Amino acid sequence: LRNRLTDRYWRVQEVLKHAQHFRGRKNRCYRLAVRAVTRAF
Amino acid sequence: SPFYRYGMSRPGSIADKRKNPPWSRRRPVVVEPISDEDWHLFCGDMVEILEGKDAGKQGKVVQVVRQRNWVVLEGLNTHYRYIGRTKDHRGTMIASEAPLLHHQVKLVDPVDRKPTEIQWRFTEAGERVRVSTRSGRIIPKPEFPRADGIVPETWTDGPKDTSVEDALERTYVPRLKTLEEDVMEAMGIQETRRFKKVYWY
Amino acid sequence: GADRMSKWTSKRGPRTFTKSRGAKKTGIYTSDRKFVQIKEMVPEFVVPDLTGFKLKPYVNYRAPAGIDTPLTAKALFQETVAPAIEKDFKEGTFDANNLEKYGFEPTQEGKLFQLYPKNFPR
Amino acid sequence: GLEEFFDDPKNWGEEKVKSGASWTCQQLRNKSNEDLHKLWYVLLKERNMLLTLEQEAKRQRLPMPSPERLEKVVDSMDNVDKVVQEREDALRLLQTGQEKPRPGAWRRDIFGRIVWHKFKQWPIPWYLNKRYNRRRFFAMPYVDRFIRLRIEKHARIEARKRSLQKKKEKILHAKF
Amino acid sequence: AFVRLTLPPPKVVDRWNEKRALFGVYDNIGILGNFEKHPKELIKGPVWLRGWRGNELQRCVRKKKFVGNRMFIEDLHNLNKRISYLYKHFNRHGKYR
Amino acid sequence: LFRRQYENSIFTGSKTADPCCYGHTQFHLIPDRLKRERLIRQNQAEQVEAVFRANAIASLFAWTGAQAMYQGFWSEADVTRPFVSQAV
Amino acid sequence: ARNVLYPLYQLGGPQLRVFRTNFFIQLVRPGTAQPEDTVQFRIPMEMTRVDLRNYLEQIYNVPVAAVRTRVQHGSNRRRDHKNVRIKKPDYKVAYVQLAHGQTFTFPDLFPEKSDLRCPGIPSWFGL
Amino acid sequence: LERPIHLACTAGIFDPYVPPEGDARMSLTQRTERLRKNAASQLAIRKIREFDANFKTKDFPEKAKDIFIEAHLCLNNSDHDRLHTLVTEHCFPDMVWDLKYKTVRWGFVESLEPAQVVHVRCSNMYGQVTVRLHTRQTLAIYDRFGRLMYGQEDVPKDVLEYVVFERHLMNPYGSWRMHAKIVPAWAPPKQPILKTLMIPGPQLKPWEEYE
RNA sequence: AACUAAUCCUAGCCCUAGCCCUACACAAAUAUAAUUAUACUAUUAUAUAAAUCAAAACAUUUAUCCUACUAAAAGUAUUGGAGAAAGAAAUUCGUACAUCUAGGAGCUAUAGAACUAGUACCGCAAGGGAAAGAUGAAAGACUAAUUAAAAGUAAGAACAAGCAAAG
RNA sequence: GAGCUACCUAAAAACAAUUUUAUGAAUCAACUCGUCUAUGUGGCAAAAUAGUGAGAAGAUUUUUAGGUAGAGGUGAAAAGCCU
RNA sequence: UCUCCAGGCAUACGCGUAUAACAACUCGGAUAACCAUUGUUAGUUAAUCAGAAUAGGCAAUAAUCACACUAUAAAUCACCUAUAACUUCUCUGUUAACCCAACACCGGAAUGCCUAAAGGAAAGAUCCAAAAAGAUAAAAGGAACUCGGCAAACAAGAACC
Ligand SMILES: [Mg+2]
Ligand SMILES: [Mg+2]
Ligand SMILES: [Mg+2]
Ligand SMILES: [Mg+2]
Ligand SMILES: [Mg+2]
Ligand SMILES: [Mg+2]
Ligand SMILES: [Mg+2]
Ligand SMILES: [Mg+2]
Ligand SMILES: [Mg+2]
Ligand SMILES: [Mg+2]
Ligand SMILES: [Mg+2]
Ligand SMILES: [Mg+2]
Ligand SMILES: [Mg+2]
Ligand SMILES: [Mg+2]
Ligand SMILES: [Mg+2]
Ligand SMILES: [Mg+2]
Ligand SMILES: [Mg+2]
Ligand SMILES: [Mg+2]
Ligand SMILES: [Mg+2]
Ligand SMILES: [Mg+2]
Ligand SMILES: [Mg+2]
Ligand SMILES: [Mg+2]
Ligand SMILES: [Mg+2]
Ligand SMILES: [Mg+2]
Ligand SMILES: [Mg+2]
Ligand SMILES: [Mg+2]
Ligand SMILES: [Mg+2]
Ligand SMILES: [Mg+2]
Ligand SMILES: [Mg+2]
Ligand SMILES: [Mg+2]
Repeated sequence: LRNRLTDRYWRVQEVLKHAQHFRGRKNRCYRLAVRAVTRAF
Repeated sequence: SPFYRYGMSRPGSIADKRKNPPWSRRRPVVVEPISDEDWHLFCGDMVEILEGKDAGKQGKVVQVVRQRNWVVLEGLNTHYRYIGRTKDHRGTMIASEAPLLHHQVKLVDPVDRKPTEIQWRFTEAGERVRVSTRSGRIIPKPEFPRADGIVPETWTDGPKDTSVEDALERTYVPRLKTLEEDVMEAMGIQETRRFKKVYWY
Repeated sequence: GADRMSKWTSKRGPRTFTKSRGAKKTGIYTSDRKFVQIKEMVPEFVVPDLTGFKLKPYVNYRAPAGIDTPLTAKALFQETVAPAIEKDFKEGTFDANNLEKYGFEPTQEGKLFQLYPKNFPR
Repeated sequence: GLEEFFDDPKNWGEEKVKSGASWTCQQLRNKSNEDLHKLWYVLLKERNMLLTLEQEAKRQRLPMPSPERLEKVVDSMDNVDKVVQEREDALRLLQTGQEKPRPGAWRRDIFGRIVWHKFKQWPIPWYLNKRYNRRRFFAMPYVDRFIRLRIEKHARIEARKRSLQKKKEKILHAKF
Repeated sequence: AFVRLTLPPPKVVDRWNEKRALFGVYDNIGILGNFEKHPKELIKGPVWLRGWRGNELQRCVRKKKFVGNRMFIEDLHNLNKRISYLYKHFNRHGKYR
Repeated sequence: LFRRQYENSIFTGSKTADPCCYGHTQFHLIPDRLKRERLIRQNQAEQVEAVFRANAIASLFAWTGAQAMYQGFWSEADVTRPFVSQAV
Repeated sequence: ARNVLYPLYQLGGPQLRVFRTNFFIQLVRPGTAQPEDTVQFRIPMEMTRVDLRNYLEQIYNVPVAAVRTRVQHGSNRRRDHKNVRIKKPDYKVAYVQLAHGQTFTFPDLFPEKSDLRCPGIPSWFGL
Repeated sequence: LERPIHLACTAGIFDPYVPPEGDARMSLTQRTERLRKNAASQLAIRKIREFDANFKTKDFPEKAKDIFIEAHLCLNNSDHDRLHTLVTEHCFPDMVWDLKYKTVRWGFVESLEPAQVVHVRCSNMYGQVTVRLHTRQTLAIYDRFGRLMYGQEDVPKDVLEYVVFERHLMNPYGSWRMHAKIVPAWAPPKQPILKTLMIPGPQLKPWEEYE
């Protein structure tokens, strides 16, 4: 694994920060959160 | 075993078995290699602590763990602990020594109490002796009590222990005869039969 | 479903399967299904008389151990054979043919105890 | 008698028993063959008593008193065995010139390896023994490919070991 | 994702060690030395790629050509299989015909 | 002494139908394995007499007990007549 | 003697003499109840019952009347941290019946022979 | 143990000096008593002089008093590192063991009467000096939660205690450290804990009956 | 005001360079149902690699596989259902770092060897084949800490109406 | 790879009672098989259970060891069986 | 002690300490108790039970209670002549609730003796629902059921393509 992405933490927080006021797993599960955030925008 | 770590507790003791189980895989300790010739610190040597909590304090070596390049001084570099603790009682507070690496101490010149660096050199008889780098002098090997607790001078033998004279008596007479032949002649056994031919292969 | 790693011993297998546990044979099974023990094949323990013997299991801690010098063929030869040959050479009564006089053994055959091939146990 | 399988009755129940040093090889070398023969049995009786005592402690779930005595006795018996072995080995060399008491040979097994073969005693010569002849001391041509594979397998192991030493030296010098 | 909870040890680099300080010296051995030696002769590496470059199929064939007769059985079998795979890839597969 | 499970038998030397249902004398030959000279070498000198006694007690109890059971006497119906036999 | 070659015997051969003995035995307390004459021994797997008779009579000067032996299988069930079976060694048990009416009983080794009204405050304080 | 365990202090007092009933008064006499027991104690002083050569009973009370004040003041800060130097390993657990998770405010008010050496002893070799101290002190201990459980925030109470100091004469780095306190039987009882206690009675199983 | 967890750095590995090797490292046991101290009963590789696959099928044919110095001559001469493809030599050049055991714009526990191990386990057998570890100078200082931090829960069930949000 | 299964070779074993023209006969156990139904359907079971049924001195059943191997073997042919 | 159930004990093959005691109460038993689990210590004892010299010559006549008989498928070293040897007990198996089925599997598993003298327990506690499964009983009727008397029956008989 010569080159592994090291910043994925902040890429994930980009989406989840917009989803924290949703209800359900939409607000914390990235695969679901990303779809919800795109509809909100 | 490669993953064994040498500690203050003697190898093979109950304490060591608890510390070094077969499944332990702790990170190796890195020790600067020192040849048997290179090492110059021995139990009973007075040494001075160059640095640390007790920097500048002279002490006497009492244990040497060569696998960690450790020298332990009695009553120095000492922290505090409770010995003999049980559920009912706290135990007794004691001061416990910690190991000091070789480079953190220096040997002490006997006549003048100072941390003199030493060099290994032979003598007239040929015996290897430590000599001080400055103020060239013979620092004799100190005498330390035997680890097992046996003092040879005070030792008085009981039954089943050979006396000195008996052990050192010479009875061997060199001859071209095996122990088997010697015993038969001594014990008077007579055997005139001989083994038949056997083929080795 | 069999165990491949455990040792094959006589406890395992059918009754027909039998094998020894390493004991030396002491006799012969003749015809008619008869065991005949041989007295010579049975080891005999040569035990000395220990009366008056001064050596005991342990030694004084004050007894000095000596410098280790394992015995060599040369060391044995000098102690035993050299003085005789040296004395005979000065007297001149020495010849190659009579090395047996000083203790040489031309062959091991006919000896009860043969050094090679060894024919006695420890 | 059977009393010799146990310690002195006074010593029974004592937490420790005082014992001297074990026999060293050089001290034994001074002794004669006859004396070593007697000394062997003296140690043997002591060894049996300690082995007897060791087992009884396990049954009673107690510590064995002065367990170092057992190691000392075993060390003494090895030295007696060594000294007797040395004397026999020297005498064999002088009279026969052979370095081993047992005949043997260097042979190639069916797997393509070189192994020292220890000879056995038989009552008949080798060419008349049908069990012996069934044993094969040669390898057929299908083994050469395996012979090379072992050499290459071994060469990889040696290469890794040498590399790892060089890596470990880097850590030492970097650390110191 | 999970992240380190501590800073790793700082990296210490000596920029003036002998290897870094003298890097490049004698790269003009030819033009400044009357062309007795070509600079490629200063390259240290595998025997089959000193002063040479090529694609992976070329490198595999070149290694076999140079040291194929001194290779271990496992290695040579793997190298030969790699050649046949690369041969089929470069000569039959791809977007551009 | 070792155990096995097989047919239980009570036999006097002949079946119950035989008129001669009582015993007079038994003759036993000690096996060579148990003879005097071997026993002395094995160091069990005191067993020379013991070998004879064990053979008598076992053999004669078996015979007389089998005779008694031929007459209908068993553990719960003990013998009314003493049953006698002798052996050399 | 164990771990050694014995000279092969053929008709007319000498007697086999072992001058130094390699067999080591230990007297063990019977697990079960045994007759007074019987004594238990744990012996090397290569020792025969004939060997034990000569061993005891000659080395220890004890008269023996009969010897029986059995080979006890050692457990192979326990496993180590790597799940590798641990083998307990197989051994041989010998039962020796003493002679001359002598009796033996295994000897008894190892014979033997703050204040509740101010709690939580150190008493050291004298105030 | 391959290495002998090292002890720089010995638990207990070699000879427990018995204070004289009524000694707590006039806050000579006891000065004479050490002179009177010179055979038992002056010999100990003579031995202490050999290894020390600067041991003078006249000046020890001032130094001995100084150690006592400083040692207790470590309790307020909870500077165990300092306190180890001031007190012996025997004294340390007694002072500090039950003060864990507690805060103690201790101050020393003016001493009522001059401190005096009263009894010394010697045993490789240890020398113990008993000193008599009469002083007014303040103490207040608190909970985890800051609630007061013992003592009065600030009032001075006169205390008479006998404190034993000790030194390891052989060691070059030995020093005089507070070792123990001898309590007289005639001493009045100490102040009680503020709270109230329940002392449970015997617990009985159904089989048993109360007696 | 936290559970489940998370963080870690070295065990070793990879590729080269250099270099033939000569290690073949107690006693005893083993080719008998291996590891069973002795006779019974004799002991011994293989004739050409094939196919898959490519030729958009397939049927002659299909580089490496099936090795004999680099670079050039040259993808040339030649060979080929003259299709797919295959493919020289003559002849020129080359003293290779040399010295001693070195090097890494290689991996860092799902990586790098399958490997802590050809073990555990699975298979009658040939064979297949894992997983994981982390205190400190000292444990002869009671085993270390560090982190609103994953999903999942708890602290704290819910309250007409609806892709669950947006204004 | 024939410790399952197919067939074979060698050495062995089991078959009560009741009738009979005296037997690949009859009735019916042990034993072998598996007709029909219900249950079960991640089951007790990767084919069983519970009943009901077929044969049961024979081309019977069963045990131990050996044999035949995939371009093959075996097959009272179901293209069935060969872990 | 009581109530009830009715394949048990040996050997072979296989298994390999699951045997027994103590101590533990993490893991294992699909839950407890208790241990089949963990640790330690012990164990299975044999001359009768079981396993493990050579060269020649030579044979018509089953078994079945072997007699009478009948049968057909045609069916088990010895003895003799010579030679050689001229007193021996070592070695190995022996425990168990156990083996093959991934399991403490309603399955598979050979022989001898016996059929309860041996070996065992269908219900953790409570409740008395529906549906589902199994057993018994049925007023009047008696195949009107159903593709079909499938299944069940106080029946288990007859006959034909
Ligand atoms: Mg094609
Ligand atoms: Mg097609
Ligand atoms: Mg095709
Ligand atoms: Mg073709
Ligand atoms: Mg890995
Ligand atoms: Mg892996
Ligand atoms: Mg969360
Ligand atoms: Mg709404
Ligand atoms: Mg078969
Ligand atoms: Mg019948
Ligand atoms: Mg019929
Ligand atoms: Mg029928
Ligand atoms: Mg019919
Ligand atoms: Mg058929
Ligand atoms: Mg058909
Ligand atoms: Mg068809
Ligand atoms: Mg219990
Ligand atoms: Mg459970
Ligand atoms: Mg049990
Ligand atoms: Mg258990
Ligand atoms: Mg036996
Ligand atoms: Mg049994
Ligand atoms: Mg199953
Ligand atoms: Mg019963
Ligand atoms: Mg119920
Ligand atoms: Mg009904
Ligand atoms: Mg009705
Ligand atoms: Mg109808
Ligand atoms: Mg209708
Ligand atoms: Mg019906």
